Amino acid sequence: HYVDWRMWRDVKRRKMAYEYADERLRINSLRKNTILPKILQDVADEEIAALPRDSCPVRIRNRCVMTSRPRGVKRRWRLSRIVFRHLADHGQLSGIQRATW
Amino acid sequence: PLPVRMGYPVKKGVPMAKEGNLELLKIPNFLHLTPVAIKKHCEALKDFCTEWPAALDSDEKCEKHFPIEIDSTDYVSSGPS
Amino acid sequence: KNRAARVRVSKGDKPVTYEEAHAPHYIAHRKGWLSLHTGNLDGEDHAAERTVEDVFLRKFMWGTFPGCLADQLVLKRRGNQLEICAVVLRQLSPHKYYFLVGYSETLLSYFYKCPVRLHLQTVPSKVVYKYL
Amino acid sequence: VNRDTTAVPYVFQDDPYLMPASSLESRSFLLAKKSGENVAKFIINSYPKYFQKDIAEPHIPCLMPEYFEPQIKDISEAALKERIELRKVKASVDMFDQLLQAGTTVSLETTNSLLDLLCYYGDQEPSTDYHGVTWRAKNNAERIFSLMPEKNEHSYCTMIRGMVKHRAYEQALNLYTELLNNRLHADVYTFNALIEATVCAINEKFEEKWSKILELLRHMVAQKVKPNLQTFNTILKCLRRFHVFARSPALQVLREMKAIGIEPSLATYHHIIRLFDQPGDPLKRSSFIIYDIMNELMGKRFSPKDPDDDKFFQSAMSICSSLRDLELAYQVHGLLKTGDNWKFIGPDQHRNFYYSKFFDLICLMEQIDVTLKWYEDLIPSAYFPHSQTMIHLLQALDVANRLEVIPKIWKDSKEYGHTFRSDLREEILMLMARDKHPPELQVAFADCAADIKSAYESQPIRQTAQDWPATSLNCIAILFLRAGRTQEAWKMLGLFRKHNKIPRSELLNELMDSAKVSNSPSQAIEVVELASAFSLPICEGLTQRVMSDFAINQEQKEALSNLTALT
Amino acid sequence: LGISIKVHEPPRKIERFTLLQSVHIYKKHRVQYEMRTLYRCLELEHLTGS
Amino acid sequence: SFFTKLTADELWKGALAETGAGAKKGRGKRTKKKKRKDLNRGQIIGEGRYGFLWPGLNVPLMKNGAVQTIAQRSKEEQEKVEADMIQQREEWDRKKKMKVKRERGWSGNSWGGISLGPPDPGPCGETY
Amino acid sequence: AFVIPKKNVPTSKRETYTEDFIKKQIEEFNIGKRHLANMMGEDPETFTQEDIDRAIAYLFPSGLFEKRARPVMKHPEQIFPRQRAIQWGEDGRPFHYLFYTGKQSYYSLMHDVYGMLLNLEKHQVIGSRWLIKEELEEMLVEKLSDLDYMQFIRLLEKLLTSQCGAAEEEFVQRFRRSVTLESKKQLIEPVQYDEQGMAFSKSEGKRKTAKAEAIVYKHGSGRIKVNGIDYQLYFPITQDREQLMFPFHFVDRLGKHDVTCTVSGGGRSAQAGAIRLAMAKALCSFVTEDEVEWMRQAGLLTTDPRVRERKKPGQEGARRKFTWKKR
Amino acid sequence: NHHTYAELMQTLRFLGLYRDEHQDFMDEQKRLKKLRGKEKPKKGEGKRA
Amino acid sequence: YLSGEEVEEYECYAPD
RNA sequence: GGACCUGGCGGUGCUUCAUAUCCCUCUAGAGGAGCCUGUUCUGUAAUCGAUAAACCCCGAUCAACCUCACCACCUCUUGCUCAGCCUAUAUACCGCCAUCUUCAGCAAACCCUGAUGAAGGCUACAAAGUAAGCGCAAGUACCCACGUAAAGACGUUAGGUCAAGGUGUAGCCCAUGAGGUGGCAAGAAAUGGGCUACAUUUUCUACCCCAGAAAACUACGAUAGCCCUUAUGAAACUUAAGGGUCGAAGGUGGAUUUAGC
Ligand SMILES: [K+]
Ligand SMILES: [K+]
Ligand SMILES: [K+]
Ligand SMILES: [K+]
Ligand SMILES: [K+]
Ligand SMILES: [K+]
Ligand SMILES: [Mg+2]
Ligand SMILES: [Mg+2]
Ligand SMILES: [Mg+2]
Ligand SMILES: [Mg+2]
Ligand SMILES: [Mg+2]
Ligand SMILES: [Mg+2]
Ligand SMILES: [Mg+2]
Ligand SMILES: [Mg+2]
Ligand SMILES: [Mg+2]
Ligand SMILES: [Mg+2]
Ligand SMILES: [Mg+2]
Ligand SMILES: [Mg+2]
Ligand SMILES: [Mg+2]
Ligand SMILES: [Mg+2]
Ligand SMILES: [Mg+2]
Ligand SMILES: [Mg+2]
Ligand SMILES: [Mg+2]
Ligand SMILES: [Mg+2]
Ligand SMILES: [Mg+2]
Ligand SMILES: [Mg+2]
Repeated sequence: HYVDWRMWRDVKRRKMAYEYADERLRINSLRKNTILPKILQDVADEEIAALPRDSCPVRIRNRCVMTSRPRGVKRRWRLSRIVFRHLADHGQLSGIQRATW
Repeated sequence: PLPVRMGYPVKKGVPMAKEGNLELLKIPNFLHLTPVAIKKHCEALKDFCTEWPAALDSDEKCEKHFPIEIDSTDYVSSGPS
Repeated sequence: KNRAARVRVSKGDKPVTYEEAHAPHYIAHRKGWLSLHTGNLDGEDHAAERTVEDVFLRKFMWGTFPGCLADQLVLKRRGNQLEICAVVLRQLSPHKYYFLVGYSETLLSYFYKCPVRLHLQTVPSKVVYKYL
Repeated sequence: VNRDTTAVPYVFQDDPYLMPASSLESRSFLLAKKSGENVAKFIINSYPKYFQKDIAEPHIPCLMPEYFEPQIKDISEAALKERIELRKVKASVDMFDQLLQAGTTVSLETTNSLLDLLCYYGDQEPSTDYHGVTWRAKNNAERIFSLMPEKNEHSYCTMIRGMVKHRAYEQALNLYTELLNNRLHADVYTFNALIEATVCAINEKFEEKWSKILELLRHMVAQKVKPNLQTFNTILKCLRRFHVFARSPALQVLREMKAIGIEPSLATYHHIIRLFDQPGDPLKRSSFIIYDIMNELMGKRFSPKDPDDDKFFQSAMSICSSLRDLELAYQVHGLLKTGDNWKFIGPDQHRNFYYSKFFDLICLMEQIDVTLKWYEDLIPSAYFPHSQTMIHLLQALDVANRLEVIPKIWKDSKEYGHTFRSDLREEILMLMARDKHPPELQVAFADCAADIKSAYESQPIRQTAQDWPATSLNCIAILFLRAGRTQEAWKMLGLFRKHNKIPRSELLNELMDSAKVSNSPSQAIEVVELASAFSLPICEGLTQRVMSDFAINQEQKEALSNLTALT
Repeated sequence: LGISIKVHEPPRKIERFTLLQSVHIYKKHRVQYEMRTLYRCLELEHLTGS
Repeated sequence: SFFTKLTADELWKGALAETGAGAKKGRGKRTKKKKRKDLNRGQIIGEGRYGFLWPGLNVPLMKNGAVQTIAQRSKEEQEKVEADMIQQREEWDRKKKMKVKRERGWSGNSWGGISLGPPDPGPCGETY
Repeated sequence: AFVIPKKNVPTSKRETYTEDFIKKQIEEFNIGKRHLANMMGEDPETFTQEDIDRAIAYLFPSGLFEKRARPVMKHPEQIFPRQRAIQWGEDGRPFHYLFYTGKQSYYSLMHDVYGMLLNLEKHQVIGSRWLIKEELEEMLVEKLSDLDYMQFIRLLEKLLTSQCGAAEEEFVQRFRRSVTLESKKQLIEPVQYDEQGMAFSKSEGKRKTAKAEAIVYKHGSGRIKVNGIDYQLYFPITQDREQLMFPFHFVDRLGKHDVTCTVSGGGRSAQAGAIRLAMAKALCSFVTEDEVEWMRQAGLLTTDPRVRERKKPGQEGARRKFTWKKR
Repeated sequence: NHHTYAELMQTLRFLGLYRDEHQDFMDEQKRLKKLRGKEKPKKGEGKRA
Repeated sequence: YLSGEEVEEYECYAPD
């Protein structure tokens, strides 16, 4: 019931990234220092690379929550420029008005 | 019971009457906070208050007896959380 | 030519309400906002969640009171209270309006986990601001 | 803040189209709103997954779905206890039988907790949203009880109380004998139920019933059981049948409560009030029972102690109307207005009865200047009036010679759902047309009579032949004449023939005075023509008046001669 | 209530942002929006916790 | 998605295509034309497929002086309701299909000779 | 007979407010006026229209920028547009002999003025302006063309040039609206005294984003302190110092006053301009009235309104456009 | 949660407590496409077999 | 047109 | 075929105009160089759309995976969905816009002229026009009444967009749908826009304007090339920052052309 299959894939990517966040955080901590032996850090590199690809947070896309538009989105409202304006131009977004100065 | 009108009038027209007036419904009115009500409300809330010590007349006197100041902030927003 | 939220001139037979007759540039000048909350103030959070809730409540009430709404909803939030103020027509029997008020208030209170109240103002007919 | 007198109760939507306009809509609008809430809860509990996202901080336990189904599917004692908390009578019995056949041990406390469930509901399922004697002879409760291996005092107590609750009075007394044969001691709650069974088991004379009860109470003292409020309240509630015989015995119970230390509640006086308020002359006794009961309760705040506490005010007001004592009614209403005592008024049916007897007593025994203050404060803010109180209000205006208010009572009557009440419209018209008044008042009475006429014409019984009473037609016509709207009066004369309603003598005489002023002979003959149809004796004498008073044309003279031929 | 109170108005904040006007292309044509945050500050002094 | 749904007016304005370069100059002709239909016409508030009977919305609130409870129509009793609505829908379509034929003029496609009725009544209560 | 669709709905037309409607609107306003006075705990008898407007702003706070769209509770006379009365009776005869002109009020006025000009023949500026067409259109309660307005004015001027008497002067003044002329004379700051008793004046100045506050002492040696610094150390650019010199030099008072000024915001040049304006305004307290008018006419007492213009979207700058791409 | 919103309002439409004008529109277009012969094929029984 | 063109009160308090 | 009317057009007349505006005049630019970026073309197994004014740092306030809609291979079939489709049609559309508009007109309902032809309807010392409504205007926003924004009707270009979303019509349903893995996106060239330059009103340092040095093959000049480190990330010859090395064209740019009161 999500807008499209692309929004559904991002929904799953956000779910998997939340599940593996702690595991990736702990493994990364081992890789992001010059204190531990390289032999231990090289093993940690392989461990974080073996995790599911969709656990990686860089693959998450901030899409419009109502239209799934991947660009032109305003993060504060999670809406595309088109959907934001439709609500803004009808006075349905509290405190938002056209700017003249 | 007020003949209040609101709305930018059309040419040779008048501001819209209160019946079915959405602009008056959009206003956060203060009809429940008339000066008569506020004064009656505060007369009942006096029993809940305590008296500030008279000895602490000035800020310099407060600093003498109470040298530590603790600042905290509370935030009132609208929503479920 | 600009199109956004502009009812276009016709033959003088199209009745428009005060809200419909004012294009977006009159927002905050001649017409106010249909929802009031703190999410869009500087330093405030959760604007996205308040916005989604407002879009749902507008669609929910449109289909819950089909053919009865005579104007846009006005949504008010104070603390955790959610007040929905609607101008409706006088066609449905009063029993059906009380059923839907009880039904809608209860269903929305459990959906959004907040005390929700619905305030209905009835009008004999849609209030006409001008004939475009 | 105080009550807003211009508004209906807060539960209703403050909108003229959605505000209740009658006592019937006052009840039905709230039931329709409650129905909507039930439909919402039915959906919430049927589809809980849609309402499981909790975004509230702090958590709101009361805005989450409820789960009425057991989640333990193993067969064991700890799984039976779950079905007992959910009050699943059948599932708990089935789970108890299977558990027993398997031979596993079920604790005593749990076996009792199963009886409390069966004995309370009578082995029947409690009502849900959607899927005579009631102590079923074939009942799981009696069976499980017999099969029970070890039985404690609590087991018998729940069996005796359940039988009495379901009206198995005779069985409960028989079981109370075994408890004594087994050297067991019952509790106060069991004794309360046995007192009810002693009175309701068999029909006997008071002296026989009054001797058994005193034996139960003495037994309660032998077993070192202390009586509670419900013990004394059950005695008084059960003595209602005997009336005069129990009047002095009932007062012995109340005096005993005070000494022992139990405090009479509102229910304790409701039962005494009902016992003394038997049909008859209340002045002999009921007068000084209610006067002493109110001096005791004066300035007392009440707390809920008995289920019948919400019936005292309805009972107390009922006697003040019977005694026709308005000072006592003010004290009863004063007690209702002290602190939070207004919450003991009762359900909507009791609230409307209390205010009906209260207001009907004000209109009767109170000055009209104050009566109209209560009328504004009580209606519609407190209750919607019955059509019989509008009449009691008009009868009060008549006695006070303030008839300029009649048009207001008609406007209010319509706003309260009495537009099409026959007894009411007839009363209003008769008072308005009873006597002549100054021209200013007479004009006002004609604006109301016109509005009443419209009500008769546009009735919702219009599908059935319109019933135009004779008095209503006579009064409405007379009011038009006295106001000078003669044109409207002359038109109405047709309705006397259409509905075959006898014209009143006064109406015919006043029509002549309107003709002699207009010097219209034809209209004057139309009057003599109408009275002639009904063969009224005044007509023959009226024909003589018409001859002299009005010039009679040859055609008119022959027309009178035609009526003279009928004579 | 007998509380000493002073009032002043901190400077308002206007947050503006720009958006494309058309659904497709026409980059040089934008719609600009703003949110105005106004402030009032009530400063109470020498009051107890109750 | 629930949030991608629109109102009936929006859907008909798009589907009908009455505003556009097609309708500006009659660039598009309409032997087959989308006709607007009001889909809320015969619909009763409270009536759904499951056949639930909500007291106070689609069935009477009180029955025999007592408040009715939530109930559901039987599978057979609901089929009749559904069939009855389809027949009522075809009856409405047939009532609109039954339109009185007007007499023709000098020819079947000619306007000449056709009566237009009496002139409209003038402002000052004038009639023709 | 046959059917043509009905042309239109009559309600889709301009409305009108009958006399009885206004009469009942005034009863509502007077009852509501007493309600509003009761709401605010004020005496209903002494409740004025200024009190009503204040109470309505409190009870119904509206931030809409256009005041005409805000809640209002005014006397119906103020709210409802003035309505022309019936122009004929029951018999249908118009009241005014110029009814059929369609402009009876305008032509009745021209008729009265033309008649006065004739009677004179048989017998024989700075503070006032002529009313505008929109004010004549209200005295007459009719709509007028632009040439209709001119012809009426040309006829009044022709009446002033004549030997008009007192009766012919009260009439013309009905159409003369006083034009209020604003005083351009510079307001003089008060002369204050410090702890030591030295007379001084204080003023302020703004240039772009720079804001300055200057204290000019009546007597001194020509010392200027800018944020506690000597002006030549604070303003190393010679043009910024020339700006400080301009006010004193123009009135021949170099080396006669001491200045201590504070300036914030803007750049070096904008700050020197703000100080120039602040010093000139304060210096006006110690010069003659004629000298203050000479400083005004030299541009020394006028706040420069020239501030940075916003950039617009779709163009490189406030005015510069993006290159029009080669075609 | 687009699932909750769609499934909640779909359930309410079947219960008769929510009128989905959009869904009603889609239902009429699908109904008139059957009478026109443009019906959805059975899975596995498409035009290509 | 020749096929045909067929596009084709009292109030009470507390009604029943 | 005759006569007339409208529109279009005229290497069509006359008069008055354009105010950053058509020409000249004023200032800084583009057109030449390198680089950044778009487009075209070519290339590739390997998207799409915009594409004279009114496309070309345009949808993108943004593509290493993801995004993604593309290609190759493999896989699934009541499938996240009471399925799905970024499949065709913007010449079926809604929605949101470009353009004239740096306009001032549009126009219902009436009235009148032309014999009741297509058509036309102004004269102020006035001769048939009255006109609601919309636009302009007014008002409001920003620092004023100024300016700048905003606004800007009807209509024109079947203008742009089915790939924002929705949707009519037609099409696919073991595939024109869904998932996974890897991969493409280069430059023989052409061209638009921008950046940095060619230096002395300059270059470097201190300072933020009273200074000392530099100043033609070790000068000015790369934000490019190459090497290294770092930041982000699971993943960086690739993306960004910094350093080292390197020290090129360029010596103020023809016809032409852009912007600014
Ligand atoms: K031509
Ligand atoms: K160049
Ligand atoms: K279009
Ligand atoms: K689309
Ligand atoms: K399509
Ligand atoms: K360039
Ligand atoms: Mg990304
Ligand atoms: Mg534009
Ligand atoms: Mg034919
Ligand atoms: Mg610039
Ligand atoms: Mg170049
Ligand atoms: Mg293309
Ligand atoms: Mg195209
Ligand atoms: Mg083009
Ligand atoms: Mg890939
Ligand atoms: Mg990719
Ligand atoms: Mg595809
Ligand atoms: Mg197009
Ligand atoms: Mg201006
Ligand atoms: Mg603009
Ligand atoms: Mg404007
Ligand atoms: Mg095209
Ligand atoms: Mg495929
Ligand atoms: Mg480099
Ligand atoms: Mg790294
Ligand atoms: Mg070098």
